[PDB]
Amino acid sequence: AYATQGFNLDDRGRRIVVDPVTRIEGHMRCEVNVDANNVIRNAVSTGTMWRGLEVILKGRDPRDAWAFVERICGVCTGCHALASVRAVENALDIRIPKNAHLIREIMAKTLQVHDHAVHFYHLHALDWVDVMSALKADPKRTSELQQLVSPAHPLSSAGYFRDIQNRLKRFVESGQLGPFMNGYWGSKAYVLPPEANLMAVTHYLEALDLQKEWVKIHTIFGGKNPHPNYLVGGVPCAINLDAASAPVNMERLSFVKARIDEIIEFNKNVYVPDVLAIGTLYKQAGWLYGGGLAATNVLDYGEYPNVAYNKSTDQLPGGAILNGNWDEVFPVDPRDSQQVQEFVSHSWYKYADESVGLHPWDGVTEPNYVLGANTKGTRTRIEQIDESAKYSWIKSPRWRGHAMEVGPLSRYILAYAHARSGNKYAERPKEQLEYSAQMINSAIPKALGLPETQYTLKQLLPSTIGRTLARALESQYCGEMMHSDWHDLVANIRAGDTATANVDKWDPATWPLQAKGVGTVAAPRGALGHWIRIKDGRIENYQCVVPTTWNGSPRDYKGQIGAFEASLMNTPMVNPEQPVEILRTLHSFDPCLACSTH
Amino acid sequence: RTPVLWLHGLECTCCSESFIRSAHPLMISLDYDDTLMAAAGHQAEAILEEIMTKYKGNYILAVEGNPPLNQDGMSCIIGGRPFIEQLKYVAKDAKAIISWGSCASWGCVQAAKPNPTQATPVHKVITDKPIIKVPGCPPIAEVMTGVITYMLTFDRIPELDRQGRPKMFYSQRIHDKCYRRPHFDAGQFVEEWDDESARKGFCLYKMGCKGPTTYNACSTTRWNEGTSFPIQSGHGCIGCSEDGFWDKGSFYDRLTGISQF
Ligand code: SF4
Ligand code: F3S
Ligand SMILES: [Cl-]
Ligand SMILES: [Mg+2]
Repeated sequence: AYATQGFNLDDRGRRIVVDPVTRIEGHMRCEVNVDANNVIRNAVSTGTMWRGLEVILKGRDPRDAWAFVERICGVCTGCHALASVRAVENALDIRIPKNAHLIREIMAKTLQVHDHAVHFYHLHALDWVDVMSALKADPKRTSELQQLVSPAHPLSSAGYFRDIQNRLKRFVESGQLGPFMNGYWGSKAYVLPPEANLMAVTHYLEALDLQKEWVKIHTIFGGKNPHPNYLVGGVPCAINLDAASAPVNMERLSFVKARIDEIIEFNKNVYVPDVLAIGTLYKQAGWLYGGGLAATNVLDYGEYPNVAYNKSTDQLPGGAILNGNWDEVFPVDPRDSQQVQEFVSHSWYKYADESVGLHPWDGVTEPNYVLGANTKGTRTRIEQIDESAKYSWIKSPRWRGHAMEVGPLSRYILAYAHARSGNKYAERPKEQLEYSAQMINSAIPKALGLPETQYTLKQLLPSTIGRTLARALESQYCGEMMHSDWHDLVANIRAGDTATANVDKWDPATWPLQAKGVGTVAAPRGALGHWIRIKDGRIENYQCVVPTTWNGSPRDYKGQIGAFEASLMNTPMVNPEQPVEILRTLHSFDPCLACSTH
Repeated sequence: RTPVLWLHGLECTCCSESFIRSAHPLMISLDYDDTLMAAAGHQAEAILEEIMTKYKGNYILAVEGNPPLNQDGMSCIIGGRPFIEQLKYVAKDAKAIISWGSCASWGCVQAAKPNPTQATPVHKVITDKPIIKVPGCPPIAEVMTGVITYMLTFDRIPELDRQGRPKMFYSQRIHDKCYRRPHFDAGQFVEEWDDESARKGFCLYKMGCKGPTTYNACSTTRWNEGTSFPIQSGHGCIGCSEDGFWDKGSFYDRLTGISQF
């Protein structure tokens, strides 16, 4: 047993293993220990895959790098391409034209919406929603609930809900339950009434239908989704407004705006209201577990500047908060060797000296798969992993030595802190947060006949509910932003600026003989960076530190735990053989394990 | 009905994401897919084993990603064991095996030089089963659903080319019906990004387009319900459906001997 970051870790209790963790991207194992009353007292995050993409890049052309690193992940597709082109542009002192900037921002914000909404409905919802209880719902009373939760949503009739319920009952009676087979349905961990469950299942189906339209924005600008094309120096999608021969003309831009408008409707009428409703009911049940590090230490690089290349105009302004002091946002510099560092003390890699964290410009990725002395099982048949030694393919990133949570919640905490200190670019997330708190505390309880509560944003936000809420709010904000970006794009083109690529430094004969650069992105899951060194036209070093690397990290040299492990601590389980609460909290980070290990 | 069991090795999950973009069709009992299942851990593992017994030699195994042979196979761990062990176990009683995407078909990005995990395509590990390769990074959504639909309608694998790819989707090179072909035929090329030629949609050969040596349905079926494809949106094909495309030189280096095409 030992104490770290206010958490009293203890492994003497009953060990529980979850391998595979399902409804994530990629491969993860989780182990916990519970006390005599089934409360988690120890938690162990293991990334169970590695591909070695950083080493594969060595010796290749920096201009090709984006396509390789894009294949780190097909879920957060393109965010690695963006980080890569930004890193190469930073190394080579390349400034992209306005239209390329706006198109990249539209693509980024489209990914944010798609990733957030599909995650919630496709992967997260079943941790909160009992699908078998939806079968016991009254279609009339489900229709009445839909009017209270979101009056503007047109899909609301009793008959609409009744038809959905029948096809669910048919699928269920078939005997082929498919993805619902052997679920944890009927656990006391589920608290929603039948009508709220049927409503959620219905919106699941709407989300899965509509998500294929949203990504057509990537297809226009980038050729395909997943894995749209990017370009060092700009975008490949050249413009000619008024002709059908260029990649982008007015008709294609009108198509993009139609897709954006659809996104705005879905976020405000379906997604945000559902999360507010589910959040309220779980708050009423007292389920405010899962805060972990969000209560103390959060980080994001900052993103979406109003004015290209002017970080003071970031619409999701970043930095670092420590010790839960929201009145003091520290600035974060990706270039500073004493700020972002990665340890491998408890990871399956080796450094010359593993008591030191390496800034990614000096990063090293040399595998070392070895299991500690206290392992139960063998090298190829693990029964119980030994977290006192090396236990994950994920490295351990820290900021000035501190363990941080990253992601939409971190961004929303940072935005709120910035707004409090006078920042005028964070007004919208602040408004969203205050609206959401009033709904969760007062308006929704009033409408459902529940007691009003008085939780502050400082109490609500650092929780699994809060982490889920911030994602939905971020989706809404991203759709609003890209709607504005679209207008600015069309206005700039109509005024006569059609430029999409700066090719002045395309030829490697123009490059400095050595250079280093960093590109950062506010990716869906948090703070993404790519650090590159270029020597004689080739990649000399390429290191990625990815949001799920931060959140899913194993312990560091000092033994400090990362966000996943912290978030599971101190949580009761209804039934230690059913990982309902573990999955609910882990899924609130939207874990991407391929991203985490690359 | 024939169940489809979907396994995941070393992968980025693009093929799974592509599959859910299909418009036509939007049939199976997807009784195992780790990315979708309600159950986790031991309960997910148990679901897998019940289906294999009940439908012996009458389920389809679909594989996304690939197995690593380095690190004693523990660079991809499922249920505390190497992925290759799960792959071989499930393959043994499958009626047919689908290798989704370039990862399962050939290796894809993790198999690019120097391949630190010795990632190996499915057909090099499973050698005694009917396999179909569906390459691409990822494949087109309608190609993936088209393959499954054929197999479920007809209870057999469709006609394959010598490389194991379905002729119904991989018989043509991109360059055969690419809409920029008349420009290629007239010597009309982009030379620099966003040049006048690029704004007129001229051929991308001199910008590195690998369409002339790449078999896929991208120029006709196109992507995301026929919205666009790489070339239409202005970037050359990078060859993503062809074996070893990451190690065929820079994506921006042109093919040699233009007259061949
Ligand atoms: S080289 Fe590429 S862009 Fe040109 S016609 Fe062939 S496939 Fe199309
Ligand atoms: S890069 Fe791939 S998606 Fe098609 S146009 Fe070329 S085969
Ligand atoms: Cl390949
Ligand atoms: Mg890394």
